[PDB]
Amino acid sequence: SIQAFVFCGALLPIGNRPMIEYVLDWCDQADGLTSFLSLRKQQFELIYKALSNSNHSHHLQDPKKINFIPSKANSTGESLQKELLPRINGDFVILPCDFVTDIPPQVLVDQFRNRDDNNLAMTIYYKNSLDSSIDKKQQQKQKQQQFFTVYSENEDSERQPILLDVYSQRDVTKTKYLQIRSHLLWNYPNLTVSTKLLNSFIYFCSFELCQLLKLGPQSMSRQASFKDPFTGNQGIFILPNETLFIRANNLNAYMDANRFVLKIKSQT
Amino acid sequence: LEQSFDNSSLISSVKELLLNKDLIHPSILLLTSHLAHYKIVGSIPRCIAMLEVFQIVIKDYQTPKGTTLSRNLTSYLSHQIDLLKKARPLSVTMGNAIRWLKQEISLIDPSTPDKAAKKDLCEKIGQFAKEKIELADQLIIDNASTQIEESTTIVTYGSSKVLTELLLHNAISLKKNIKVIVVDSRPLFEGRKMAETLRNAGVNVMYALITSLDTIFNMDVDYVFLGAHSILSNGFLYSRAGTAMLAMSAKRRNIPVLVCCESLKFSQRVQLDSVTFNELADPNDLVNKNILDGWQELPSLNIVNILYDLTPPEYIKKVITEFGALPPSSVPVILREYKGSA
Amino acid sequence: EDRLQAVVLTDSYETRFMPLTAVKPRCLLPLANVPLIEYTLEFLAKAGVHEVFLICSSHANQINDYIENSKWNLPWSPFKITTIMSPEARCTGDVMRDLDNRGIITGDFILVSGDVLTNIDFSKMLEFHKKMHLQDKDHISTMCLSKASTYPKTRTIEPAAFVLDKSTSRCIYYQDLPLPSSREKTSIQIDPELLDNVDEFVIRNDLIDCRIDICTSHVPLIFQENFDYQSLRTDFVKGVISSDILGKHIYAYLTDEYAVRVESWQTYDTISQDFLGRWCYPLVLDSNIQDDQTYSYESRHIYKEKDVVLAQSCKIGKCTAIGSGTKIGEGTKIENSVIGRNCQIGENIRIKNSFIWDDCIIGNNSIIDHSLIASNATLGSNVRLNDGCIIGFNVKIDDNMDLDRNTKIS
Amino acid sequence: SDVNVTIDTFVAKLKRRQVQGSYAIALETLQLLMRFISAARWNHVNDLIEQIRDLGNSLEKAHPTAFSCGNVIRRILAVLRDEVEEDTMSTTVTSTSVAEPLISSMFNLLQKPESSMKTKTDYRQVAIQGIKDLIDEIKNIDEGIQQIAIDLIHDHEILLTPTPDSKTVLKFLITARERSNRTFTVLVTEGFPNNTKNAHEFAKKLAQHNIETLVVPDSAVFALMSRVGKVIIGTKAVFVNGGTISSNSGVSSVCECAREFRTPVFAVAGLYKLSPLYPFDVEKFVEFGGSQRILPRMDPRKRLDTVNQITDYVPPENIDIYITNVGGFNPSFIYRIAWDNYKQIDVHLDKNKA
Repeated sequence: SIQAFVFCGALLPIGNRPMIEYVLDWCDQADGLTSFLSLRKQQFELIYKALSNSNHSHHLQDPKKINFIPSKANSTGESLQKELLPRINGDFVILPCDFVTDIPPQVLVDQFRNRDDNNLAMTIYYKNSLDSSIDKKQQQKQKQQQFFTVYSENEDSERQPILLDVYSQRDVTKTKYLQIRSHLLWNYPNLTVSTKLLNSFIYFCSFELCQLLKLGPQSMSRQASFKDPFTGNQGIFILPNETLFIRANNLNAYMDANRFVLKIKSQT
Repeated sequence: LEQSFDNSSLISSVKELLLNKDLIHPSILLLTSHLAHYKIVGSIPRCIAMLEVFQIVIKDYQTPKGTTLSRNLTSYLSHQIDLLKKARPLSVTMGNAIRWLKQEISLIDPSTPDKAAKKDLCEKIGQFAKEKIELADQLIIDNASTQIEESTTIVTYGSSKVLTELLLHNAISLKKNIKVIVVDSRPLFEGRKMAETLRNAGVNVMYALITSLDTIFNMDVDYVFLGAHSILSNGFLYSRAGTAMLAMSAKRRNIPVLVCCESLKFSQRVQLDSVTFNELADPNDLVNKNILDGWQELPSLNIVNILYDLTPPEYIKKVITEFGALPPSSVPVILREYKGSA
Repeated sequence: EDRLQAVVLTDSYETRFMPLTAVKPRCLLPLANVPLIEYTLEFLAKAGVHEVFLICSSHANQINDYIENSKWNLPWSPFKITTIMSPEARCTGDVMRDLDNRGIITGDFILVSGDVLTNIDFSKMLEFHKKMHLQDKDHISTMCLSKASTYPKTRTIEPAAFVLDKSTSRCIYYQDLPLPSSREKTSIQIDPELLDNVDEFVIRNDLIDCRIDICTSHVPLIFQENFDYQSLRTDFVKGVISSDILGKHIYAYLTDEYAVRVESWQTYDTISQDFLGRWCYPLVLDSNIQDDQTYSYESRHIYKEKDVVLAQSCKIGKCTAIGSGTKIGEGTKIENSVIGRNCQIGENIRIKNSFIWDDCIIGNNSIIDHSLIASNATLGSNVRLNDGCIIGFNVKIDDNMDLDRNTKIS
Repeated sequence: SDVNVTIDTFVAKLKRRQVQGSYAIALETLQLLMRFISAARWNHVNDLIEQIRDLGNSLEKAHPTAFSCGNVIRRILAVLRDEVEEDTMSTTVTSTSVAEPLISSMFNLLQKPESSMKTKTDYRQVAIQGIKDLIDEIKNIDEGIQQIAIDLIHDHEILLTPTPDSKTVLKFLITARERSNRTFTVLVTEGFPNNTKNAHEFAKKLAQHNIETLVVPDSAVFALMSRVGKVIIGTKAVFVNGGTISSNSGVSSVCECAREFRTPVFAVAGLYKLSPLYPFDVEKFVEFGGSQRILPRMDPRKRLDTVNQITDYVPPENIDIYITNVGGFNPSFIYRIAWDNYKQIDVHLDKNKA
């Protein structure tokens, strides 16, 4: 069934709990949120785990296999392909390094339930939240994302919205200036893209370890370039998905996690 | 309050369970998730889909230590049926399969090493729907085709269950001329699935709504065929809501009406009133800022949505099953001769 | 607010209908037994206008005499009607600038290019345009378009792809989508420098073009000195938004229901059947306004006038339309096709998906499929047809003539 | 003239549905009619009926299926068609007044031989009050409705209407709860998908006056018909058979389903909702709608066909009573009220008297 997996890549945790730990019991808060197991690298685990294995009367069944090579020593796209053939059990869920939230994944695995659209991966994301102001930092490093934003107002078709391609600043907007293949436009041709869409790295997954074996998706680094090719005829192949929401959650990507915990994440 | 059919307690709106004593199959929650949020079934689609998850869930046996496989699965499978009862109460297409399945739980002995437990059950429960459904539907095909001439019309109601395959056979596999009249109703537009399919099949389809029903009958029209949900012991057709209004009108407008059905869709129970034994389904559905909101919290307002309703058997002219055709008063004589006997 | 000016221009698609159009304009051609001048004119009679301005770059003499035989030269029409003669090949926009050099047009006014047909209200379009006035002084216009939802790639001649704003619906850029059967030219380009103050914006395809735009009189003066623009949206709506002029906001508008414009015969194939069906609600055929017709409605979309001689044993199928002066014979078949007024139908002819116009005599045993026939073109015996026969005006056809696909004969 | 363009914009008012309903078009065809009365120079009393019969044929041929405008012009002719015979025999000496309103209509065509002295102007001003008394009748038709229907209906029975788009019973069931303090309920269905705009509007205002109401879907109305034993139908127009031209959608088959359970079927109609014409074809009065709101996908390549209907017709065998301002009446009695308001000449309202 559902399986967890955590990636990794100042380091001192500010909000009175370890940075690495914030996805351990948070993804398994109640019954429902129970995956099969979670996996992690070493990351000097003795400080982390000895406090993480405290207060035990709760059947904390924690197996955790350790590697070292997909830990910024190798690209986590191609290196993960060999790291799944003993790891496969059923459906997959990956986790980013230091994710935080407010609304629990109990309603996010509810989004994984009613997925009879023979999907292979849905991606629950969110944009930027309400920031401070016109900041005293550098310019807006905007990840220009290439996707379909709002829900489909059409029955039976892309009933959750679709991520189509994936790019950012400095790759296309500074070389080819936002060019899109009109061929990949032809499937669901009424798209909407945004700029503040924070790649939440959550990435509900499925049995494409049985079906990644054809050539073309095997050269994928960064774990998103599978619908970045249209993968069709010059019919269409399998489909991705994407989901987001309105308010009342968190995450962190940048060095602003020092100030995310200051005024936004206060706990009482 | 004078009829008090709002206080007819055939269903509630209870949800939100958390119990984990049983090892609940995750995929059978998906079946209940696929029903109650947006209904995607007829009755024999359920009888397929209820069987689709049953072959999977028996394959994960998980038989405990001091318990015979005859002793646990009569609790294990039946505990998962109550998950469906929270979503949607059963049909006879549900009902006749599961009591037949509970026979097969009981007729096994403590001898199976659980490797043999697949194929004595798997092909047997496969030969159930191979015989009771599939080639049962094959005998529907030849029987209805000889009762239909070329260049005529068919009036159906809602999404059909078996006569979709009958209309495919006479339009394509026999190529005789035919015009199709599919009518469905607010809220469940399940007849549009047929309206997609038969014009994808390339045949003359005239879609319709039940409010405009007279002007269909004011044209060249005959051969009203119907889907079904169960047949009462009298001859009443317990079927989808709005079936009887065309069944009274076409019988009033002296053109015959048939009900495509099968022996699996018979029943031992009997009644003669529409609002006695039924099911309500989430009164929010008949709304779509909307026009009104607040059937709750407002004084003197309620939304009903009848799912099932009876038709008098005098409206039905001929009842066709896989064994053949029969007049509608002669329904319960198969209950002593084939159902549990054949 | 008041004084709803307008500008009506035909005569841009003479390239499109060249086997026809040698004797009469495209706008004079009968859609359903009646032309499509008045489809627009009654639609801007719904607009509540005060004056129009015609453009007749060709066939100019046979325009106004039809208006002299219309109700529009008779003083209870919503507008007085004015025409402007012109020589041939006077393209769009250059018709505007010479009219702008004349400069009659004041304030807001109505661009109708091509020949349109719709059901959209004039009301909710216009306060939306006034909402742009209350949100911007550097505004340009509001381009109302429909949503061809279930069908991409069957907007026949040109596929148009639009990118616009989420909130303000400001059209970001236009780039023409290539031919969808051509799988080669697979790239669009939108320069992101002008994408500053939107950051959530919608890029679509299914906005079917109808060229129905209304705008103020300032933007043709903007269009005046920029004399190197030759089209409406192929060049000008790009260049006004591709950063060359600074701070100019054109909007579009989407509606959830019917609006369309004729491009080819394939557009003339579809929307004729859509108008013959109830897809043109409420603008329906039994209204009988224009040549004050006598059509009576019957079920399965039957449009019969009076004086209709229906013979015995001739089945009339769905989606048909029959004028007066007509006589069908025994054993014929009428299905899914309009029939011209004042015509003759012989014995055992299967008219199917073919738009036969007025004063046509069809010989016996000559079935017609996907083959519309213009005025005064009779036939003979055993004249078999197929797809795309767009045979023209006053064409004598002898016996036994079978034809091939796309027979554009005259 | 100036009245000749106000009729043209009224001709324009009746093309593209610039007014709807059986109420407002009758007031507005009649206020506009007084402009034609005040600017007419007939010079003979048979010219003035010629001044108005072509105007109706400039109106009924312009749009047939509206009738609240179509029956006024015959009735306001009939008040002058009465007074032609008033000044005819009062001009003569021998048999000035017999004054019995009914002569045997069979024999009258079958016997053919071949102070206010004249006061020719009075046909204008008696039509000027003929303008006024018609509208003032229309303003309070509901008092003759409410005088007889609470007599006809009783207290403790569940009810049903298929016509939420009837401002009569929208206003009537207020005072049917208010003055008469009878408690009951009303089932209400939708005119799908057209009166469901007003069907949700209908029971909400009745929820304000809290008459135990609940909305049923259109498919369920057979399944609860066994409980209810009384239905009322707010119609739009009514013809000489007692077959009435009803409101928009869904109401005919449920009027049929009511009749099959031997349930009495009620109707309300103003006196100006009468029409002296005959329903020759049912389908020439059954108006349809659009393919838009019955399925919105608009497929051009699959492209099935579908049928809407914004007029239902019922036979008089499916109806029982006519709650009117002047009493309740048989379905077959409708001629005698009508021929006390209309004449045999202008029912064939056409210049060609063929």
